[PDB]
Amino acid sequence: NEEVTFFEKAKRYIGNKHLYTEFLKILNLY
Amino acid sequence: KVWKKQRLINKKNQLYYEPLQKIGYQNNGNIQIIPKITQIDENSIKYDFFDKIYKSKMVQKRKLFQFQESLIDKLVSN
Amino acid sequence: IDFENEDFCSACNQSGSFLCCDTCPKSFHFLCLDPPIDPNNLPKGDWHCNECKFKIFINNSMATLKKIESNFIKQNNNVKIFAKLLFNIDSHNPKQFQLPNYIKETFPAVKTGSRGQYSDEDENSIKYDFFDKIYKSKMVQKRKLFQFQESLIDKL
Amino acid sequence: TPKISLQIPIKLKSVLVDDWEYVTKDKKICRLPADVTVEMVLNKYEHEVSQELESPGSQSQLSEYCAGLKLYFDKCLGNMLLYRLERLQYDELLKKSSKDQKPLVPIRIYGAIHLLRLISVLPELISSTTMDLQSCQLLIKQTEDFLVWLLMHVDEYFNDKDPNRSDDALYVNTSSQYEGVALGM
Amino acid sequence: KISLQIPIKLKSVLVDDWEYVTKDKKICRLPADVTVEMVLNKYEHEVSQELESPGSQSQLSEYCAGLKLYFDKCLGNMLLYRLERLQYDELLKKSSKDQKPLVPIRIYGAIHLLRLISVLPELISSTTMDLQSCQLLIKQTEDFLVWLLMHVDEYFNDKDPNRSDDALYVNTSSQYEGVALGM
Ligand SMILES: [Zn+2]
Ligand SMILES: [Zn+2]
Repeated sequence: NEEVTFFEKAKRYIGNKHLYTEFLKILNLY
Repeated sequence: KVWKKQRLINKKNQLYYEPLQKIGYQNNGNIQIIPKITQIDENSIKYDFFDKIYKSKMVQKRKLFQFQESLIDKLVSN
Repeated sequence: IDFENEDFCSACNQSGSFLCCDTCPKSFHFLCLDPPIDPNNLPKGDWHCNECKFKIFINNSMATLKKIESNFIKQNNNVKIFAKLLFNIDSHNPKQFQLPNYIKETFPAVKTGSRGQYSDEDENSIKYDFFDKIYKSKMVQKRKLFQFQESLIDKL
Repeated sequence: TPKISLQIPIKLKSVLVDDWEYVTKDKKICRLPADVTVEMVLNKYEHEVSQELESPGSQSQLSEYCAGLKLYFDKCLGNMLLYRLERLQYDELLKKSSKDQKPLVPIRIYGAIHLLRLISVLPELISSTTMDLQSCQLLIKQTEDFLVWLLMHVDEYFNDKDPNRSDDALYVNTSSQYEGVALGM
Repeated sequence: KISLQIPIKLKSVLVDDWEYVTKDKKICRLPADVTVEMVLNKYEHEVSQELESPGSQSQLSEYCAGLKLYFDKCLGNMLLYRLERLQYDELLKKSSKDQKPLVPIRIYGAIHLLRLISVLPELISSTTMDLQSCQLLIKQTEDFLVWLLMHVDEYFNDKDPNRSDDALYVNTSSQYEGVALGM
């Protein structure tokens, strides 16, 4: 319900695509 | 322990794999994110993150629950 | 050059009234197809089994093979675990149900032969979080009930 | 790719040998339709397990595997699941459904014994495919726990209680039709 | 020309070693815990039980003995970087002092054997061997390489000399770097 909103908020706030990719790589490593 | 990151073996010998199962594959810290290197997508990362934190949450909570209830039966034992 | 026709219906490896392909040597029954075709509803022109259809569809190129199997496993992205098994039946040939030998090694009370006969001797994520949190709420209430069960036994 | 093995309970293997010996010697065939088709069986299964697994990945996997077994069972019926004898039942009902203005989907007629057939077909079907180690291992483990739950409830649908009643024991003896056209009349 | 196939994991091991002895200024920890003699003895003693025919065993033993002799005779000549020749000189000194000659197979580990292997094709193509004998040597070396790749997790760990201890590499002081490189 709200976690979809969390991931969309992160995708919006990062603003870029390479930065969002690096963010997803950090999340995968964890 | 040490690295989860390989070296870049180019020369067009770097072969990719797209696993047929999405929500459990581990394979390395050596992924590549698509819309040996594992090809993974944002949806599987989402699911894996949420799954890991949810199950770790509930496991640590049941551990504290069992510890505290054992504490109560040990203290009322006196 | 015309090849020879195999007199056995490899679906059960038994002879009878059957028909064969124009490029493949082995023959099969009328009703042994999918869909099972009538003895009189013969197809118009040249008919092949899964094998020669596979051959003239692939253009004997592994590139086309992996291409259509890739966009196929991308088609079935909702059942992705079963996609590799799914792609095989649209080109595999039917044959009667025979469980492998690994199963019946437990009982000597059964006898078989070459006859094949037996004789007696997205909103998806929202729904998943829905289920996750409802079950965790269930179990946390039932775990405070666990400790309260311990306390009520302590009321002894 | 690998050489995989699926730990199946021996009692259900005995039930399968009994199925084939009921359909081979006296050649009694199952009834169409069944009690409640494999759609209803898998729906019961997913209704039981979905309310007891917490994480979202596990339940996504469960839904995906149930749907996948559903469709794979409906496709592979006429190719490798049913025997040479009830092929006539299959083709006659297929011509019926072709006259019925829409194609037949076998998920609406058959029952659990065909699901057991597919479960026993699964191991070598997987071993003959190029699926990797972890993926095929997850799949065989899923099907393992599934037929374990099957073992949990062999009473409801597999054990034929009141066998003397023809409508309750889904095994029906054929008339002269398939006794003839089975072995070549 | 001769061609040898090395697994890419061992190629990355060699590139890592080239990175350490060069702009990280690290040397190896000597005497190693697993030396060349120990690796080759374990390999031969494990493989000699594999194939039955006596000819395979004769060829295996001859290859291992020749590899030992050749590493002994080649290490100081061609197998050392420029930073690691002061270490070689100090070992030579502390050996000659104790009236004992230096025997490199009982000191140096598996990374120097890997260096020798990698450089073998040029040394082979510089001699006047047969062609059958070159291909026999290359076959034996490729078999040794696959055996060693099966054990790579046992001889080539990463342990950060700077962090805990007993890694396969050690840091050098500024006196060692001053006398070794800039002298
Ligand atoms: Zn046939
Ligand atoms: Zn054909």
